[PDB]
Amino acid sequence: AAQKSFRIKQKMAKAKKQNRPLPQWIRLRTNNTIRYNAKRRNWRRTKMNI
Amino acid sequence: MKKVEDGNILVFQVSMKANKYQIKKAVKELYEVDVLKVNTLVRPNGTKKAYVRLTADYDALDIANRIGYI
Amino acid sequence: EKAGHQTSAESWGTGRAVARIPRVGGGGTGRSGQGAFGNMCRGGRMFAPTKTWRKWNVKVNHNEKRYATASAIAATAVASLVLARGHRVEKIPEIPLVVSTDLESIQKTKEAVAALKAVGAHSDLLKVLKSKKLRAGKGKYRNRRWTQRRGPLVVYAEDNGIVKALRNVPGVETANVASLNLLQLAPGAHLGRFVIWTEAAFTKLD
Amino acid sequence: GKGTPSFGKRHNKSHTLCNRCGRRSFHVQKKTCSSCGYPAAKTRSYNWGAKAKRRHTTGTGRMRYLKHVSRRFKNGFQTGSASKASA
Amino acid sequence: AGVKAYELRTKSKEQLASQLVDLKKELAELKVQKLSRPSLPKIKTVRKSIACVLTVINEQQREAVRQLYKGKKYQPKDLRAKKTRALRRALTKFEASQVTEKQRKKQIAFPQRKYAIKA
Amino acid sequence: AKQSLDVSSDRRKARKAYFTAPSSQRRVLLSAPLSKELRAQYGIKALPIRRDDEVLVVRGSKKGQEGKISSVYRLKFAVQVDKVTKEKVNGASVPINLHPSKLVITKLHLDKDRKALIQRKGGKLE
RNA sequence: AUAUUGGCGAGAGACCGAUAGCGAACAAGUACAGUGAUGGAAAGAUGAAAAGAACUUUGAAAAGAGAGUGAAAAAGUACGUGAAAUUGUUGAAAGGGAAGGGCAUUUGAUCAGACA
RNA sequence: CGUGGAGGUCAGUGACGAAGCCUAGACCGUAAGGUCGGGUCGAACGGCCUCUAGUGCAGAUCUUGGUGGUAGUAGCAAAUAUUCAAAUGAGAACUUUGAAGACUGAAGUGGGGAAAGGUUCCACGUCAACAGCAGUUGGACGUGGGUUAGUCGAUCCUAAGAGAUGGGGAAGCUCCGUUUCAAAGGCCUGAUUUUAUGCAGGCCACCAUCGAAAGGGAAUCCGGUUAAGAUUCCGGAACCUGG
RNA sequence: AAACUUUCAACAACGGAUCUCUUGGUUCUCGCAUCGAUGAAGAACGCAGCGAAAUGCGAUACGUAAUGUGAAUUGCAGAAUUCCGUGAAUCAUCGAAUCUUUGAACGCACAUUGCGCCCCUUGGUAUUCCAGGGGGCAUGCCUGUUUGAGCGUCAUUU
Ligand SMILES: [Mg+2]
Ligand SMILES: [Mg+2]
Ligand SMILES: [Mg+2]
Ligand SMILES: [Mg+2]
Ligand SMILES: [Mg+2]
Ligand SMILES: [Mg+2]
Ligand SMILES: [Mg+2]
Ligand SMILES: [Mg+2]
Ligand SMILES: [Mg+2]
Ligand SMILES: [Mg+2]
Ligand SMILES: [Mg+2]
Ligand SMILES: [Mg+2]
Ligand SMILES: [Mg+2]
Ligand SMILES: [Mg+2]
Ligand SMILES: [Mg+2]
Ligand SMILES: [Mg+2]
Ligand SMILES: [Mg+2]
Ligand SMILES: [Mg+2]
Ligand SMILES: [Mg+2]
Ligand SMILES: [Mg+2]
Ligand SMILES: [Mg+2]
Ligand SMILES: [Mg+2]
Ligand SMILES: [Mg+2]
Ligand SMILES: [Mg+2]
Ligand SMILES: [Mg+2]
Ligand SMILES: [Mg+2]
Ligand SMILES: [Mg+2]
Ligand SMILES: [Mg+2]
Ligand SMILES: [Mg+2]
Ligand SMILES: [Mg+2]
Ligand SMILES: [Mg+2]
Ligand SMILES: [Mg+2]
Ligand SMILES: [Mg+2]
Ligand SMILES: [Mg+2]
Ligand SMILES: [Mg+2]
Ligand SMILES: [Mg+2]
Ligand SMILES: [Mg+2]
Ligand SMILES: [Mg+2]
Ligand SMILES: [Mg+2]
Ligand SMILES: [Mg+2]
Ligand SMILES: [Mg+2]
Ligand SMILES: [Mg+2]
Ligand SMILES: [Mg+2]
Ligand SMILES: [Mg+2]
Ligand SMILES: [Mg+2]
Ligand SMILES: [Mg+2]
Ligand SMILES: [Mg+2]
Ligand SMILES: [Mg+2]
Ligand SMILES: [Mg+2]
Ligand SMILES: [Mg+2]
Ligand SMILES: [Mg+2]
Ligand SMILES: [Mg+2]
Ligand SMILES: [Mg+2]
Ligand SMILES: [Mg+2]
Ligand SMILES: [Mg+2]
Ligand SMILES: [Mg+2]
Ligand SMILES: [Mg+2]
Ligand SMILES: [Mg+2]
Ligand SMILES: [Mg+2]
Ligand SMILES: [Mg+2]
Ligand SMILES: [Mg+2]
Ligand SMILES: [Mg+2]
Ligand SMILES: [Mg+2]
Ligand SMILES: [Mg+2]
Ligand SMILES: [Mg+2]
Ligand SMILES: [Mg+2]
Ligand SMILES: [Mg+2]
Ligand SMILES: [Mg+2]
Ligand SMILES: [Mg+2]
Ligand SMILES: [Mg+2]
Ligand SMILES: [Mg+2]
Ligand SMILES: [Mg+2]
Ligand SMILES: [Mg+2]
Ligand SMILES: [Mg+2]
Ligand SMILES: [Mg+2]
Ligand SMILES: [Mg+2]
Ligand SMILES: [Mg+2]
Ligand SMILES: [Mg+2]
Ligand SMILES: [Mg+2]
Ligand SMILES: [Mg+2]
Ligand SMILES: [Mg+2]
Ligand SMILES: [Mg+2]
Ligand SMILES: [Mg+2]
Ligand SMILES: [Mg+2]
Ligand SMILES: [Mg+2]
Ligand SMILES: [Mg+2]
Ligand SMILES: [Mg+2]
Ligand SMILES: [Mg+2]
Ligand SMILES: [Mg+2]
Ligand SMILES: [Mg+2]
Ligand SMILES: [Mg+2]
Ligand SMILES: [Mg+2]
Ligand SMILES: [Mg+2]
Ligand SMILES: [Mg+2]
Ligand SMILES: [Mg+2]
Ligand SMILES: [Zn+2]
Repeated sequence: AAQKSFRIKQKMAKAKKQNRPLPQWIRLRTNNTIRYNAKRRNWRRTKMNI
Repeated sequence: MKKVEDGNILVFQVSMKANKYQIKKAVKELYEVDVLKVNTLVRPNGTKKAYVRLTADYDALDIANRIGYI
Repeated sequence: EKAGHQTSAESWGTGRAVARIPRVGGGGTGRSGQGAFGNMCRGGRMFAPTKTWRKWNVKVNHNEKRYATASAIAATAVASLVLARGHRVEKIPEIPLVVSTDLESIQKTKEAVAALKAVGAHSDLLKVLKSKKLRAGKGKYRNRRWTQRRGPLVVYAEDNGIVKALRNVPGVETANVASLNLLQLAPGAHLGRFVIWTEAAFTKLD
Repeated sequence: GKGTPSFGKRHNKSHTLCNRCGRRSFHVQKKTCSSCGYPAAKTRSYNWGAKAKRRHTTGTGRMRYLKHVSRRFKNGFQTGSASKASA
Repeated sequence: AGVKAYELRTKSKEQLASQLVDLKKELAELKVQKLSRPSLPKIKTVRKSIACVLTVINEQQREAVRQLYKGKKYQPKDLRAKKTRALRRALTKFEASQVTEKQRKKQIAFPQRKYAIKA
Repeated sequence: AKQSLDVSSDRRKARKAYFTAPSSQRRVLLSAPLSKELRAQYGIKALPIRRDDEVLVVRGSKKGQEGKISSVYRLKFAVQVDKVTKEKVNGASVPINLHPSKLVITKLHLDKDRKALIQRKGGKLE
């Protein structure tokens, strides 16, 4: 780390982006069934094997 | 905006596939401006940011709210 | 037949204070450690998995098969039997009930119901209809949702309409004499179906 | 020492990412993927690893092209365009 | 709104090039706006419109080339029918209808006769 | 009784194609019978309900009430009539969802295509 | 003419009914474990309809008490029914190193039948 | 005797409440069990004659789930140490600020990097969970911002070693070989003044390629600047490579 | 006599059996024959006015073209010119396109967004250096085309 390949940075980038709470408006859609984001990740709870 | 006001610098998010050459030209062409030099980096969301410095004749601030932001 | 068995589970053997069924290996997921394969295991293979080469059909000797269909035909006269069988036939002329050959040529349902009425079916016809119930089982959601009695069995010698004309009235069944079926002559193995024979059909019998 | 104080020294990757399947199964020193076989022209798989196959066969993916072949088959592999009509 | 294809195809080559530019300036400027406005769905219809123009520019350039290759051995592979790889290498009807001198003589002399039983 | 071999009485199969029907199919599923009047008027029993139509609720609690269909909520298998609503506790107002098999159509909204449909069922119009 | 636990499209069952049935009826080959090969879950049900509780009051708040909606909140996004282990409260009893049991009767509590 | 499903039948029961569940209330049976009342409930269900089987549990250190006694119990005791006041806040042993008392004692509890993490950085908001007391605080939660180079690294080179190629083995997945029993390739300009580049010499026979962010290696410094970047921005002053 | 323990009951907890549901599974049966160098299966990264996923799609990015339908989409915002119409739609159909970075994967490499060569064209005063745009260069093999090698070898010059 701390001097990465563009491939690793890219991945890290994508992971930042996926790292937000459920967008609350979805909760309102007809038949909506998702209550929360159940794929959330925390840097000190689960490492992301690269 | 501070770079625009204080730095005579336009900041653009810019295509990843594009280099300092292509950024410079496209700013020149899309904006009728002369460019001193161009600095780039990759944001942590995987987007390219261009610190575009205009030459002493131009005033990025005008040029900023002539493209229409502020 | 791959079910229950899609694990690489081992026994842990003894010495671990724990039963000896095989167990799912690895970790990190809560499935792992768990009983495997055993018929008493959650997720196990069942004891003696059912198999398709089970014998489903059964042979009956052709002759005996006749002895039965014959017998069942014989009891379609014998009013007590018919009466005892469901079948509302107190207020019918006589038994066997034989109706004009002209019946076989009826094109139109309404005409057909009218006929059957006249010759005495009415009360049986109403017994279907008054008896539709929602199947009690789990059967109700395996393409067997409703339940109901059996109507009369209209037997003909030639189909000139009569089948299509009755095919939609609740309970009634048609048969060409030449065939004639046990399953229909004695539904549920109780003798005494209410049959209505056309003349032609009644004579072809011999 | 064979236990945890030796786990302390675990900081070097044996596998990074596989370009062909992207799986952190690219053995760096061996230069091949423990999962998919790359750069072997063939994809790695084995009849004793069914779950493995199932995890990777056709239709676990986008099927970008195969998707549409049975439509195309159904309509006899038409070429040209559809015409017109009314209301 | 949104540009319509059937109206695009009457427009000349260099009119569609210019629209595509107009639309691009358009789009560019909306994007400046979108980051002030709390929603900007107008931008949708302009970038679906650029699609349309490009489609049509590519449409007409293709059916141009498609015809000046019409009826000759050898035309760009991506104008050739797709079919299926296998279907592509199957014998042609000609190459399959093919028949030996000796065979055809025989096919002629003794062909499968229509006949019937009764009397 | 079914007689064909390309029709199925399978209840599971039926319930699936109901609930997963595409909008275009839901249009026809969502049909209302014309009013006794309009039926003579057009020689036709029923029609896929369409928005700016006029309708009488002939079943249920809002039985008797009438109005203009203001949207066809195909997503919901439901129809909303502009005039039949729920007043709340915060006195805010909310559409009640009605089922077209429980309306009766009282004035059709006519297009060329609408008339064309009525004619395809071999109907007549005034 | 024969084969077919693959693929596309169909019709079915004396089959399983959410610990069953395919591992997966759900964002399931997911989440998660492992350097890797591989391993691999749990998890369906408010109501016809959100009508998903305006308003008042106590509270820092979460909430509570009212009100209100509903056929029903003894359906309140902990939601159909809502057993058992196990728990709180209330009521009744008994208890000198376990408790529970059998035959029998006293005492308390409780109850059916039959009288005419 | 009892269960799931199947054929027949009683035109069986039922939203005027099916099923289920609860009940030291009633009744039938020696018993498996059966029937009723009341309560709870909300959409289905049973009697009889037959058919059928994934058909009856207390045990298997049985499977999965749930739950206890143990018990408010073992404990929360290494790394010298804390204290007064104010501010804030519903709330302060624990937050902020001031004071004081100490510690690490440059072989650091300082100032930076490599591997590894991947946003933890920084601001604002902020306490349901988490930080085995707490919490107004946080590496937590929400929402944003942030990583600027001709000269710093990579990129080039070669190391152990890896590894295509003409080939040779191997039924074959592939194994061997690396300049090896191979017709292995490219530079300098001349000849063109139909013209763009054929031929004219002379050479040189090196035979892939990957393999070092610590080895080799063209070149940048000081001052200033940010909430968070800086040998990268700004200022000034240089230097290298190519043209 | 309390408390405590125990038993029963009512209400209230805990927990999720049971009953009733089922867009799933299982098994049978019938019909059918269509992946890929015309770049498949698979990967990675992206794309929405407001999306983390699932589904969809590829810088023309929950879609473009065409055809049928004939008025929706809907969680909110939105368009408003789209409703007697070459016309709504997260519609159906699908014959035409777009199809990033990759993959047998093909200029060379690849723990690198690493490094060449050719052609056309544009800019910088440029056949030669730099930059932008487009188009190309894997391997075995077959037929053919052209250029060739060998005293393998025939004839023909004077
Ligand atoms: Mg750790
Ligand atoms: Mg771990
Ligand atoms: Mg200025
Ligand atoms: Mg940079
Ligand atoms: Mg087996
Ligand atoms: Mg034990
Ligand atoms: Mg199982
Ligand atoms: Mg039952
Ligand atoms: Mg029944
Ligand atoms: Mg370990
Ligand atoms: Mg190693
Ligand atoms: Mg290897
Ligand atoms: Mg390869
Ligand atoms: Mg459109
Ligand atoms: Mg071809
Ligand atoms: Mg119709
Ligand atoms: Mg409805
Ligand atoms: Mg099959
Ligand atoms: Mg069948
Ligand atoms: Mg299951
Ligand atoms: Mg079972
Ligand atoms: Mg499971
Ligand atoms: Mg479901
Ligand atoms: Mg989970
Ligand atoms: Mg329910
Ligand atoms: Mg539930
Ligand atoms: Mg519901
Ligand atoms: Mg309350
Ligand atoms: Mg009621
Ligand atoms: Mg109730
Ligand atoms: Mg309830
Ligand atoms: Mg609520
Ligand atoms: Mg409940
Ligand atoms: Mg007592
Ligand atoms: Mg006693
Ligand atoms: Mg029995
Ligand atoms: Mg039984
Ligand atoms: Mg069973
Ligand atoms: Mg009890
Ligand atoms: Mg009694
Ligand atoms: Mg009761
Ligand atoms: Mg009841
Ligand atoms: Mg119900
Ligand atoms: Mg029996
Ligand atoms: Mg059993
Ligand atoms: Mg027992
Ligand atoms: Mg037990
Ligand atoms: Mg026993
Ligand atoms: Mg047990
Ligand atoms: Mg336990
Ligand atoms: Mg305590
Ligand atoms: Mg203690
Ligand atoms: Mg201790
Ligand atoms: Mg201390
Ligand atoms: Mg302290
Ligand atoms: Mg302090
Ligand atoms: Mg000291
Ligand atoms: Mg010292
Ligand atoms: Mg410390
Ligand atoms: Mg640091
Ligand atoms: Mg980290
Ligand atoms: Mg952030
Ligand atoms: Mg911080
Ligand atoms: Mg708290
Ligand atoms: Mg923590
Ligand atoms: Mg704590
Ligand atoms: Mg706390
Ligand atoms: Mg944060
Ligand atoms: Mg350097
Ligand atoms: Mg480089
Ligand atoms: Mg080799
Ligand atoms: Mg190298
Ligand atoms: Mg180096
Ligand atoms: Mg070095
Ligand atoms: Mg400085
Ligand atoms: Mg800055
Ligand atoms: Mg710093
Ligand atoms: Mg400078
Ligand atoms: Mg120089
Ligand atoms: Mg209670
Ligand atoms: Mg059940
Ligand atoms: Mg239901
Ligand atoms: Mg099925
Ligand atoms: Mg069939
Ligand atoms: Mg594959
Ligand atoms: Mg979507
Ligand atoms: Mg939309
Ligand atoms: Mg049209
Ligand atoms: Mg579509
Ligand atoms: Mg494109
Ligand atoms: Mg390659
Ligand atoms: Mg590349
Ligand atoms: Mg190119
Ligand atoms: Mg050749
Ligand atoms: Mg030659
Ligand atoms: Zn791989």
